[PDB]
Amino acid sequence: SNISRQAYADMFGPTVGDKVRLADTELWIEVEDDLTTYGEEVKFGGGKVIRDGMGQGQMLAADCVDLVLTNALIVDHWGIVKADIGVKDGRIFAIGKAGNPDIQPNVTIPIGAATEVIAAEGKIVTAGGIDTHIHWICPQQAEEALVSGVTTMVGGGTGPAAGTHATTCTPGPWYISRMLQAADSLPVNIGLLGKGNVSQPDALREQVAAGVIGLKIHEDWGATPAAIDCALTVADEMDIQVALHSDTLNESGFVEDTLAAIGGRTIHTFHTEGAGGGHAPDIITACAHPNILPSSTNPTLPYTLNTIDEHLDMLMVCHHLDPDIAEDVAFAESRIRRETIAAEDVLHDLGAFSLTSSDSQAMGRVGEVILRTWQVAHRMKVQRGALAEETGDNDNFRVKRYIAKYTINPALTHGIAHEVGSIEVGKLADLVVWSPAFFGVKPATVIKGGMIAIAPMGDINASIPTPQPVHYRPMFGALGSARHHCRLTFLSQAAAANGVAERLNLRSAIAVVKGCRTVQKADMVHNSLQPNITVDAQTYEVRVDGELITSEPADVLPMAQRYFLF
Amino acid sequence: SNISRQAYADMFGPTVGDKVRLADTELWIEVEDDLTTYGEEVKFGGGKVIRDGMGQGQMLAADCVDLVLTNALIVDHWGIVKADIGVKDGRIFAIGKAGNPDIQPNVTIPIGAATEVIAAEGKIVTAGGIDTHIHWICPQQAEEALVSGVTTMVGGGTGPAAGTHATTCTPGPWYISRMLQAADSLPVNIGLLGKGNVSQPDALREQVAAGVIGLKIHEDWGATPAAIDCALTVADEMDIQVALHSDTLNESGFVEDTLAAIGGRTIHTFHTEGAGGGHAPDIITACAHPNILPSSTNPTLPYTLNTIDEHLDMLMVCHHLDPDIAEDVAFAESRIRRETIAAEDVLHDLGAFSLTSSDSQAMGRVGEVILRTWQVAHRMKVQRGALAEETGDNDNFRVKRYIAKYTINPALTHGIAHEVGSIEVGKLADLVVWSPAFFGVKPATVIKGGMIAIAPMGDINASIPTPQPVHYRPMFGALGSARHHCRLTFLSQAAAANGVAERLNLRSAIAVVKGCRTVQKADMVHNSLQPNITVDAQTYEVRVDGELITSEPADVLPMAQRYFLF
Amino acid sequence: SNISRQAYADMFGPTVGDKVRLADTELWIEVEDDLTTYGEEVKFGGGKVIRDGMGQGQMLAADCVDLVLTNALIVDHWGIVKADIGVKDGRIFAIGKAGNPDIQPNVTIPIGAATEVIAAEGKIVTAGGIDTHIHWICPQQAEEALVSGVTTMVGGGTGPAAGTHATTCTPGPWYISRMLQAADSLPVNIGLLGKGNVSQPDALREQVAAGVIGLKIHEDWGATPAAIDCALTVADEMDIQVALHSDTLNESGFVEDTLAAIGGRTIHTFHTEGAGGGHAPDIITACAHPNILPSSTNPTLPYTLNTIDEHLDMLMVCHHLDPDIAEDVAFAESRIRRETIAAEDVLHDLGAFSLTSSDSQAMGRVGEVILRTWQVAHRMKVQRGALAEETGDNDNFRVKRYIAKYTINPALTHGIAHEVGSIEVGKLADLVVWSPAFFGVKPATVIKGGMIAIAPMGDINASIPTPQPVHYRPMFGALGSARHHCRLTFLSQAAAANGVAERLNLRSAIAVVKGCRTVQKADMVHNSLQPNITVDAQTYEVRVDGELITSEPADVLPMAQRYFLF
Amino acid sequence: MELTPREKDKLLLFTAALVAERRLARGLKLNYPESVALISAFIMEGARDGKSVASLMEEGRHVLTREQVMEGVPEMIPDIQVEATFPDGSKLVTVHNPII
Amino acid sequence: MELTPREKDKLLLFTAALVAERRLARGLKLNYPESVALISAFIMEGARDGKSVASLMEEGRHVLTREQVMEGVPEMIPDIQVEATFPDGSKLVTVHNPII
Amino acid sequence: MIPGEYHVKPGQIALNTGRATCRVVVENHGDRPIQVGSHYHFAEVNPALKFDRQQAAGYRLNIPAGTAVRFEPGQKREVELVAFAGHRAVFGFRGEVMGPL
Ligand code: NI
Ligand code: NI
Ligand code: NI
Ligand code: NI
Ligand code: NI
Ligand code: NI
Repeated sequence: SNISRQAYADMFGPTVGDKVRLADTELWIEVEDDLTTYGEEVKFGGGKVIRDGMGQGQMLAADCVDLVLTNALIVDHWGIVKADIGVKDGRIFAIGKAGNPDIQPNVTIPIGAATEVIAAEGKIVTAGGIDTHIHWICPQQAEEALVSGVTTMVGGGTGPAAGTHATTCTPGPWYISRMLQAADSLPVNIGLLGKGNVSQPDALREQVAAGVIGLKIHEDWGATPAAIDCALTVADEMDIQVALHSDTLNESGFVEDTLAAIGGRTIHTFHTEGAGGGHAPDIITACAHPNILPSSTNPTLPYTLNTIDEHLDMLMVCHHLDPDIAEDVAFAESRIRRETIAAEDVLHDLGAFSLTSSDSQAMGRVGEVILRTWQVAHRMKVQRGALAEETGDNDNFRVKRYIAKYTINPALTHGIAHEVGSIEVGKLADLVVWSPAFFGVKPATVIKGGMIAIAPMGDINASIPTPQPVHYRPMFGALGSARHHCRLTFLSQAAAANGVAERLNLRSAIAVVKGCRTVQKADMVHNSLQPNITVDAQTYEVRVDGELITSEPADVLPMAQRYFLF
Repeated sequence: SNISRQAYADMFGPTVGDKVRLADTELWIEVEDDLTTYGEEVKFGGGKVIRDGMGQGQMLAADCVDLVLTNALIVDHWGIVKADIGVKDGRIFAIGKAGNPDIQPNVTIPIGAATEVIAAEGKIVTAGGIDTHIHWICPQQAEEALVSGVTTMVGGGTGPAAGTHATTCTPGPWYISRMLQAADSLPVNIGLLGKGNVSQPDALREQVAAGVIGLKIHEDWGATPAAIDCALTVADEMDIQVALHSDTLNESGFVEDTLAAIGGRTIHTFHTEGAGGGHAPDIITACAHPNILPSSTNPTLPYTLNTIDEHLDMLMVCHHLDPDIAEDVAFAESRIRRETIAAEDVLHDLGAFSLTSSDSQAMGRVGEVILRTWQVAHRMKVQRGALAEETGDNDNFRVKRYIAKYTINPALTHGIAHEVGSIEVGKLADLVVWSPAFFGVKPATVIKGGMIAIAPMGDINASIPTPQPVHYRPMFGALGSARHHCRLTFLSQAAAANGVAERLNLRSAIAVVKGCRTVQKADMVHNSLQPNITVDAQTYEVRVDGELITSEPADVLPMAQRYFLF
Repeated sequence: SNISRQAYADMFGPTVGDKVRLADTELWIEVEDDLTTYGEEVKFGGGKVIRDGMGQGQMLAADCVDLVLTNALIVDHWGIVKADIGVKDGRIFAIGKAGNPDIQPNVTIPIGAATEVIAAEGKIVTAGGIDTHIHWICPQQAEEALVSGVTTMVGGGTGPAAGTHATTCTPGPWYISRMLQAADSLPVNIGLLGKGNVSQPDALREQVAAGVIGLKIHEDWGATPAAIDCALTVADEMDIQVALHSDTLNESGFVEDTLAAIGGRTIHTFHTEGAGGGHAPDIITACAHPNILPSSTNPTLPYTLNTIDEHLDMLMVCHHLDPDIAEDVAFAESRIRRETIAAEDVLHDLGAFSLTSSDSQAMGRVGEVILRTWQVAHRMKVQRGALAEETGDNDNFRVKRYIAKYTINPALTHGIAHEVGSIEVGKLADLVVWSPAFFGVKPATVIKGGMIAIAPMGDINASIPTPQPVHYRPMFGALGSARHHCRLTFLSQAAAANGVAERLNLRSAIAVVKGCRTVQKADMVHNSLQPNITVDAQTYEVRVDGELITSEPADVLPMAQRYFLF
Repeated sequence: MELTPREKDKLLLFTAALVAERRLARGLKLNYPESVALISAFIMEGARDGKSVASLMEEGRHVLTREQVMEGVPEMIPDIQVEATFPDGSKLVTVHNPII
Repeated sequence: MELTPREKDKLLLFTAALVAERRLARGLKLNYPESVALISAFIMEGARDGKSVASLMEEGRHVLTREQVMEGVPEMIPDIQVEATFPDGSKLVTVHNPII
Repeated sequence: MIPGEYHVKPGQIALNTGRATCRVVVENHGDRPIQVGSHYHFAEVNPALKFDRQQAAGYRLNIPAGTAVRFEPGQKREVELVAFAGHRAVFGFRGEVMGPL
């Protein structure tokens, strides 16, 4: 028959042309496409469509999907579209029209007796986030990150030890083996980084052969041209990524010397703005190069009224610095600069910075990577208006550019994009369901490997799952063997070949990294700008093509006090 | 010598002729028999009886029990007796007189060096409850159920997904395999139900071969005569049980059509009263048939002042119904009827309804199956007086009739009575110890497979286990490998033969279901009445043999505000 | 150059000659030695020493340590010294000078790329405590004990059952096997005790062959001369330890009869003072013998104003005694004696009592063994002044004498000193890091097998690990497989040979006990006094060489209200 | 006390409500979690007092007004649900559009 | 409410502070854990009110004096740190030598 | 400002376009209510509903997906049907076709 658009949205979620506000921000998305056939939408419930002979077919398990997310509004780097999502064998099967081919038209995702149903009408579905700057200080970080919508965590550490408090390094074969075993207990995909600070290649090769998927070069262990060159040489032969935290003290040289040591080889620069570490005061100029994949850590995102005040002390504790030792404090005002902090936000909006990460418990907030990324997008819309790439009266392009920062780009940078990072067929089904009013803040459902791993859950003894108190609790996908089957432990190609998994008796699924040396700035989705950027040695002013790059500090931010109890 | 009866009770618990009040209800049990030899009771403690050469013997482990529960007051469908209980190899060894044959008379349960002791004098001991209507919405339900005294949970689900919120179905081979693996992490015996709504037999056979012990037919997936017939045909060939939630909408026919589709084949009817689902308004008439094993879900037990008010909204949320969609709300007053709700209580008292269950988080309370069953018995005694079967001035018969509802009858209905369901030799030692003042509300000890799995526990750092705060905490029987050894995962005969346990690498003990097609209404212990029941299409009045069946709503109930903090 | 001593201490911790106060007690330790080379100390952090080519070398993993604890102040039975500690393969590698041999002098502990760093400057490092009197009433005791600084727990039990509430016994092959499996889930080294009360040797041999590392003789199961002799005969042939709780009632004889039954064979006497159990009123005289290894349980340590008042009721609950039964209460004033309670403190100060333990939840506090031991040392310094063995103006000797009570002596007594008990090369790396202000009360870090297992941890989402709320949370060393690799399950030589580990499929590392029959009072470090002690049958007065031994009850104690929230 | 998991869970709701209660007292406009906790706790105490489900479904809509909460908060709470032990056992109270 | 793990963790800090608050009210000299909880909770409420980080770093040093706490307590707390949601998101407040 | 608000553009959606439809007068002859779903094979509904079953063969209700039409006892009403598509194979319901058509 006919139905009004409003009633249609209330029933099946918005359709082509309808706009939706992201949480309490000023960002609006608009449905670009709808893959359904009007009047043939699948809906679950008493007397609804998904029933035997109707929206459910007679096919065997091999011929239908295991899980279907109905009427989902997908927000990914490739589009903002309405569609059903099919999940089979823990992987994304199809993005199309679900139903029963026996009586319905254009069915691409068959529903049968073996099909579970998740109702996503009115919800936004995204890929799980990927944080590539984790300090394994405590195991509790995994739950915190999972609840925020991050499903993959890459970093290093052995626990609350000085080395880990300061750097993302899991030092040596023994600790690497131990952390690989401990990883099976965590509900997120994991990959470890070893200590790359050494001028003897074999010491690095052992670590890669032991299982790390990358090497962290950190100034606390000596970020010298010799160490840097050594790590990159081994990286080039083993196809692993290098993450850099350069020489802030300019002890071995300036940024141009570090860049020279790198010599055009692929490298991921951590907290490229510098507050989290790096040549003072111009490490930010690194984003101008083609071999550099730049990321930001979150405490500086976005620039607000309390940012500076807060940073001065946070620096000390992380890096084991002494507030009484003049030299330990003199490089505070050299590391914390309003000028670069303000510029960073703009550089993200332009696509010069391609990734966002946490820097968990070491000048970073593990549960705020997604949240802060959206706060930057909001503040940039507010201050700079629409991007040159926008089309139509929506913020669709700005949304694709920013979502790519914590999803596909991190995946590409660390050689795991063949497994995760986006909602594309064949990829692991790490999905996150959001109610529009809580987008980026509190997820409705977090799916890992095809099983719900965590979700808000009300009174266990209640007659329904909705009564208070509702708080995040672990689900079946986070339990024992089901967990192992739904998570991945990433290994280096060498470790995989050496039989590390069998020797350590790892229980989870194994994935191998590849393509870490071949990625470059141009490969970063919607974030490939290589600006002609300069930093004034005296004033610290950031300039691109001579024009001053800056922004104003926010007094109030969305996705803040309206959602949190504390 | 001689001892007064009162002092004797204070020391060894009540004996023949003594009566005990069940919690704060009006139900009184009377000790029917005592298997001890007066003056030869075993008691543990400093200077007590169970000591080398005295109440403890010189036999090897193979010749004595592992655990003895001394001076227990057993309440089971077969009797209310005083006796010692012997447990060996995780199973009930004997119900008799424990001690040392060397110096004591009539010892049937030998105590040796290898014997642990649990003092049950003054306590009531019962079999663990069995809930056959679980929606696996969250893993936390298992702890909640265990604390209440339920040791076996049968149902289906994959977590907090729409399909599971509404129905007890673990859809397909992949989800079944995943849930079978996750089950090893839970401290209760578990058996899964698959989605039985399909008209193609092979789609059902795959699920049974994958591991389910039953098939759930639910109207939300289409409870048509075709689907029903299909599920029963496969059930008949694979020896698994079918659980039904019929067509409330009368879309494919009325109750008589569904009954016709069933065609005299064995089937378990869920929430037979109808509020939880089923042909409006007469699904309750199903309890009149010999092939129907009827059960109630708990929110309607017993009929109280707030029952109706509460139900109207609970319905909506569970089944994904729209309060704005007239058709979604019109069938509220058709599903919630004071008339049938009131009759249900009486039908239970008469033995027409044979089981009680929860319907966990989908119009049911997981931790209130036992509690509510006793509340119904109380209210029925209060309103209807003694049952025709009572003998003596006690409620012994009414107690055996009601305890059977959540113990042996559920076990018989699902083909697991050879393993659990009652305190009989050879059965798994799933026992629950209760202090009389907290009977049915808060257990003193919950034993799984011969090991305590959960119990109230005080200050961990205290000098004794009794100081506050005392709350339920997991014990050794709920830990890792000890847990696997003390729980059972029930499989279908086909799954067991196919080597499903070895392929999924399941760690727990395996039990297989059998005898699901041969059980009938007449086999339900103390609950085999097949009444000539009718429901008036207009008035909804329930009549048995023409007489009106009804009851009055309770304003206050026992086992309520006197025991709970919230 | 030159640096003042004060500034030096603030940077690298105290050095030779500097004194440090233990928490808020009156005990002062003085650094006896410093193994560093002034100006060559290793320090970690930005711009610090441990960096490539500097304090970190070019060696492979096999040639450097996995973990280094820098600038630690070691407090062990052998000395109070300043040094770096090297840990390799989960064991203590060396106590010396860490660094890079390439540019630094006297390096004995090489630091390479494979080396993690824990900064211990300003902290006191000790071996993990060992509690040999655990009642396994609940699994939660392990976390409580670990947080206090105890890394090994020896005892028996099956959970909250009467037998375990009263005695440290894991009765028989089945329960022993079950507890051995459950032990893999706990983050502490564990060894079980079986029920030794039987007069048939084979019943004991089975238990030892099943896996216990000792046998508990308890009066609640009959501590008769026959049972005692039987247990010791088997102990002598299987090289396991016997723990005794003698006949308080003097039912089979007096203390001299029990001593006669023992016949000069090695035995560990539990709560030798008697309040926790033993011949009334003179079980304390046992500490005079060479074959007796005496220990105290903690509620009587030290003698304070509320000790007596508290004990009268605690006794009842533990041993299942009846306050109405005169005989059950008459032996209260016979068991609780101010005279022996006061003497115990002095006997510890003199070295007559060699061990301290808890008696967890059965007249003892699991998290207070270390805490109370230091409170006794404090009270003894206050009342008796310096020990005859002290040298210099410090309490160094008294500190070595008391630390040995909960570390090396328990290890020697139970045949596990080859694995744990002290900071010596080749021993398992179970270490505890303490800030001087919280010594003995709240640890800064608890290391098990070379991995941090528990530590105080602040806001998980914070930018650093220090923000509130800070409370103890499990770390990677307490997770799944990493845990198995970092803990030990002690087996008897027979169990190890019988393949018990493989049959039960135990996952943790296995250690075997040996040397239980050969240890004697003279082997107890700094606690080998065999005094000529007597107890007056009427007055209960304790006398050594005729002189009265006594002390005064404390009204206030350190390590109490200044540190605890409740 | 023998507190079951559900009783301990409700202690979390109670404590969350103590937080909101104090903030409202200071005169702040409550946020989302504060509003839900405040109204939920109110209902639990109502059941403890013995009020009926029907009464609470009504009374629960008069705890907080639109001017005592932050912008957008009323729309983020189309309803509030909580169960508690009434004299006649556990029952569910659903309050539709609690903030007006 | 959809409480995340970090929000539930802070409920522990809040409750710990309710304990100290009552004891101080009775006139007791607070101990170590009580002092930390009391001052920490104060700061969280400051952020809720909208006070700046800079203001709180100062105000936090005037919650408890040396005469309201037990001996040695001021020296056991060289600083106090806590994060809370300010109008501009999560921020860290560090109070140096809070007790003087 | 309303967090997550929609800005639905005004208008209407035409459902099941380009498909054969037919109207049928239906009467509930039973004594209990009958509610029929959008995708249910109309020709196989509850036998108490009287209508031309022959005309409703291979058809379903032409109403938005997931909604229903209720028929109280004795109720008579004209409904509009729309033909099944896909393979046009009916399986299930009352088992009257179990195949193509
Ligand atoms: Ni860094
Ligand atoms: Ni970092
Ligand atoms: Ni149902
Ligand atoms: Ni149900
Ligand atoms: Ni004892
Ligand atoms: Ni003991």
